[PDB]
Amino acid sequence: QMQAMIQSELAEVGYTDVEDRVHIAPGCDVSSEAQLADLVERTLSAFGTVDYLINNAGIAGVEEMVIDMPVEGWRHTLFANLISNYSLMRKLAPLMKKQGSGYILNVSSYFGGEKDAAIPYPNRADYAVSKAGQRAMAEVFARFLGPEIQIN
Amino acid sequence: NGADQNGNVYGRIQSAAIGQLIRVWRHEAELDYQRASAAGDHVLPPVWANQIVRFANRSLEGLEFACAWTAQLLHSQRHINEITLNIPANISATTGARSASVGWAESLIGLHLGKVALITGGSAGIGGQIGRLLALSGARVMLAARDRHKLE
Amino acid sequence: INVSTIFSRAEYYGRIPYVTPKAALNALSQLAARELGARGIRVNTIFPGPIESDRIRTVFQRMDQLKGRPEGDTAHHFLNTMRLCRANDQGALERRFPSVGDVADAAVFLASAESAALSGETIEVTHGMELPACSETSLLARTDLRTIDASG
Repeated sequence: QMQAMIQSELAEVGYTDVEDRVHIAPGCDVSSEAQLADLVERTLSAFGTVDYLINNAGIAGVEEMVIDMPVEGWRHTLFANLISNYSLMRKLAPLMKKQGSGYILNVSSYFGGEKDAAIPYPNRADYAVSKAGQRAMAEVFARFLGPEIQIN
Repeated sequence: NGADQNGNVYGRIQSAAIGQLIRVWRHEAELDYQRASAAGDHVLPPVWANQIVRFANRSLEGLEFACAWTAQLLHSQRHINEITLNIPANISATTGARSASVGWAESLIGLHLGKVALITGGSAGIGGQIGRLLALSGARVMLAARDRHKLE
Repeated sequence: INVSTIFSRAEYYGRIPYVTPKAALNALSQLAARELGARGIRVNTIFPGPIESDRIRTVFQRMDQLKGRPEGDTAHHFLNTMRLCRANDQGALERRFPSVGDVADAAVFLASAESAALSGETIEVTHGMELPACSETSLLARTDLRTIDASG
């Protein structure tokens, strides 16, 4: 539905051949490494080298107390919100550093904290820690991924 | 005949001949496409042809305008019922701008039309850049600083 | 006096080698009239329509087969293009082909000294063929090249 509405808007605004400008790779659950690799290969086959990686996929989490949180939920939240970011960064970095340009943007949240200033957010420790981990990953890999690839 | 600034008669005879050719050719391809559609065969849509006249130009920027319209008719979805398209002798029909063009700002103009902005210390540097760039956006700018010469 | 053909400005099928040089001949007639005005030789052009003849009937049938249409549709269309009715052998008004005598009378008009004040004009022996004189415009707006994609 989103693809149809987007291509309708693109056709309205004067673009040509909207079907070759918006592809879909649905059914890819972010919680599986194999599905991440499948998404990477699908995008590479469809459009070639990918410049922008907008990592936005993220769930609320276990939605419980820390003292009522099973460890499996902790692992699932880390895999969905934190591990997948570095996985997709690893898979998409070689092309961006090969072509000399690239940008990855990770969707963080205010309720996770800030440099030298933390923010509590009860019932939701996993979301906050994962979000601050995403922010830390960006702030620390900015040095090594540069100057060819941006991270934010 | 991109040739200009001299007047041409062979150019006119070529224009008439090519225009008649385009008219009859479009009719041919149109009825041929209806024949193919009646036959149900998946055949290319009717050949679309046009002519671009230039001799009727006295200025220098005529060639770039003609090339731009050539690309426009080649690549976009645009159709023009008429076969012959002349260029005005003096390009004073859409503002001016020489090469208009698009580069270095088209996403910027009109974003702040109707506003009034007072900027302090706009003599040079970041103040001058912000004042100029916001002025291109459609607002009214009130440049205030010390040195009169840099301000003017 | 040059006898051109009115079908030099109509949707005249399958006959580029017949229609294009006659339009070029009309342009040449205008320019030759301009140039011979200085040397004092009058130049005039006539546009006889479909003249009563066996050849034009064979031409209409050929256009019918080549269009894939029943016989007489060409005749019906070009007769619908007429405005005038002439009295037939029985005195009844009908749409019919102009005769050779009308063209001869117009030609002897143009040739004789009675048409001295005429130069480079066109007279149509057509019983009122209403056809587009020309299809021309001007490009008075600049091109929008931002939305154009020419991949592949």
